Amino acid sequence: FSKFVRKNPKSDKFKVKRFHHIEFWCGDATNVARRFSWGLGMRFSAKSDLSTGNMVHASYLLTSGDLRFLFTAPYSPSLTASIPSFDHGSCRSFFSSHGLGVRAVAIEVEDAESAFSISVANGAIPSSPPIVLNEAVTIAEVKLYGDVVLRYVSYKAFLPGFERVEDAFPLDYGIRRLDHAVGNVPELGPALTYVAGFTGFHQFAEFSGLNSAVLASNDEMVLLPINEPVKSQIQTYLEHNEGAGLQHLALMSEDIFRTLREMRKRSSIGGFDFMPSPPPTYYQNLKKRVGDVLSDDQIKECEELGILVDRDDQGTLLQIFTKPLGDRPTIFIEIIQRVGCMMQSGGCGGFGKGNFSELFKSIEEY
Amino acid sequence: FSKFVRKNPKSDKFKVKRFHHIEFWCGDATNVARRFSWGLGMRFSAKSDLSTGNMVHASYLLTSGDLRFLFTAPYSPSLTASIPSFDHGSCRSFFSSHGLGVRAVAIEVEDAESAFSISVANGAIPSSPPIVLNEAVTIAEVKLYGDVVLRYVSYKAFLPGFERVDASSFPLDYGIRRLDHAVGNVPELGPALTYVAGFTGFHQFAEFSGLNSAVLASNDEMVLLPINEPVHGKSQIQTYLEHNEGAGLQHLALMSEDIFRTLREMRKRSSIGGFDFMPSPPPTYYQNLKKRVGDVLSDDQIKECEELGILVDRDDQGTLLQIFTKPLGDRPTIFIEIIQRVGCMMQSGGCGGFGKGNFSELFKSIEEY
Ligand SMILES: CS(=O)(=O)c1ccc(C(O)=C2C(=O)CCCC2=O)c([N+](=O)[O-])c1
Ligand SMILES: CS(=O)(=O)c1ccc(C(O)=C2C(=O)CCCC2=O)c([N+](=O)[O-])c1
Ligand SMILES: [Co+2]
Ligand SMILES: [Co+2]
Repeated sequence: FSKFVRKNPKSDKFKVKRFHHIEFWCGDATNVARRFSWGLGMRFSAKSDLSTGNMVHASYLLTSGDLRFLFTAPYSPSLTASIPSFDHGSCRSFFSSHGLGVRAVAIEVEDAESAFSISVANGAIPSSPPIVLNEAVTIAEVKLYGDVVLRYVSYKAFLPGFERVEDAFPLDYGIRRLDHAVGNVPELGPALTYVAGFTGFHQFAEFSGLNSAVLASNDEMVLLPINEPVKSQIQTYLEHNEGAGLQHLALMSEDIFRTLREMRKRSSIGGFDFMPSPPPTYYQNLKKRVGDVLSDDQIKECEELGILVDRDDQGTLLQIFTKPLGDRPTIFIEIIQRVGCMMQSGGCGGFGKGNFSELFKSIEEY
Repeated sequence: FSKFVRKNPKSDKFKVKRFHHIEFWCGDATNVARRFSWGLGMRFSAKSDLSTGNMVHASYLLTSGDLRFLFTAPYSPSLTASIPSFDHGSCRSFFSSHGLGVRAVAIEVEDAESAFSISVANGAIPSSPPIVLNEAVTIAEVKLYGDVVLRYVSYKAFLPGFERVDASSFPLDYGIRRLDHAVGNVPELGPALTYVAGFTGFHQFAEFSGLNSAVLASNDEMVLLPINEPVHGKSQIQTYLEHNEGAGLQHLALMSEDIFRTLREMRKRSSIGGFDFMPSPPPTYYQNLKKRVGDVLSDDQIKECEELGILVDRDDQGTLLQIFTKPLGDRPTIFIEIIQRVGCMMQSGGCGGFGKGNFSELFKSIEEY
């Protein structure tokens, strides 16, 4: 009776691959990284600070699976830098106006020199030219939205100037990669026009107080949703963050029950807090909608963990959200596990849009 | 046939009680407060942030016994505040230029209204005049060294504005009970002691590498404030001074009712968010312990020091267990000291000293072969 048809022109203007890393910018990178390390279960595995010769910034790298979080903070200008786009004047201005937040959204491409030239010839505002690192890595950044940039990394074979680390049954709760990354802007329209203009990402098709549109690369493994405000928590983000900027990171986990039992045990001891949980009638209503996909016990396991379930035409998406990460109510994190389109299709299950109404309906029915 | 003689003129110019709290100025206090809380074993007790109506700064207060560690970072000017000494321009420049560190070292007093008037009269530079909060508490701040301020907290009989924190069954506790002392790094010791002692009346508490130290003390000798200058000809005092961009607080000793229970808990967490300690002394260091502190510790308590990297020193009055963490933030500046003092029971302040005999004991032990 029902059918949902999707288009994919594959209009990528240059060839991209995968999410590479995210770069948090902060004031003291050691504590943000040691916090996030115990909350998310990410192994400290590369660094570039004083003990490595870097007298410009302290950059630490947390890895879990392929997911790579880089934490960067400036030292005193009175004092070698491995990241060629770093600057005290821009980093101090970033953190003053926005607080703890994502500075770069980084994606592996075939060639960063071309990826940047084609971008800038297609409307992209440049933020950092192509710089070859030790004849091994190329790095370039164009403005994405607000003071967030889209960062192109390319190889010929973490980064030059980084040392390795391995010592900590090390930290691993099941997080395996970055699924999608989300910004908020004032006016979605011009933002979609800009971004899709210089990348050729096609709009992804989905099944209160925001309007959402999702860009995807040719393989739809580089997903970028964007939200505009229609009270509206999108509007609250823009005020506290002082402009456009990134809203959440969704982390793909190989077992969302493993990940969640770990991250809820640590909420009150340095880890991360979560949204208050749906009413029990939300989970009583699961069997009627996804009981062909989740066994009763896994349904039990979602109620026991506050885990949201939605599905669209292809598969089913399990998701739960944290509270804000630092001071301001701005950046939160989303933990997701996608089930269904096994080949795994990018975006299997969508992004959770269905849960707004399905959560309202569960509230009303006791 | 030796005796160490201590004088105590008890020259306090006002009446001071104990250490009250330490305030770290941050950029994002949530991750620092949470890092410290898991790392030291201190409970979340109060807040003053957006959730409670404060829209100028976020402050999260961690306690553990009597130790009170307050964490404050500024919001955006575009947005209620419970600490009348705060400033966005002051907190930005404090964090741009010194990194994460101590802003204020706060002491309880009979009257902060009078502690300030006397201090300013004897040289001390005023930083925040006395301000009564909800007609219940009074707060004032005079410049200590660099951008540290000495802060006076007097009661009529955590603070006004703070919402008390929620429960998690048996919250964190590794044994830390109070702030023993709060050490400073100055370029010149002389002008340091003259200025501080000139306005506090605190007296030189006598002691039994590349630095010179003098310990300043109130009439009960329970508020302790050692001060350090560098000796040139390398010096960690001088290395502090460059990364900190001037004078500032160098370390906090955290008294613990069982240093082993604290170092067992803390060392378990070093690589899962916690704190890291300096490399442990050679094993000859501890073979030497029997003959200098065997009359105070057992054979099993000298083993527990080795299995833990703990250092032992003693005075004419008592013995001093101590261990040191690596620098708590990005910059190589402020660190934390975990100590527990044995003896001087009536417990006195400055039982066992401050560890100054451990420079040569460590160096002596290092000559293994
Ligand atoms: C109302 S809810 O089910 O809790 C809920 C459900 C889904 C999301 C989701 O992350 C967002 C997507 O990434 C991109 C499109 C908009 C959107 O909604 C959120 N959200 O993070 O705002 C909340
Ligand atoms: C030789 S040692 O064991 O490393 C060692 C032993 C004692 C201390 C001690 O806490 C300090 C005192 O409180 C004040 C005097 C200066 C000083 O040295 C430290 N320290 O400055 O970290 C190191
Ligand atoms: Co999402
Ligand atoms: Co000390």
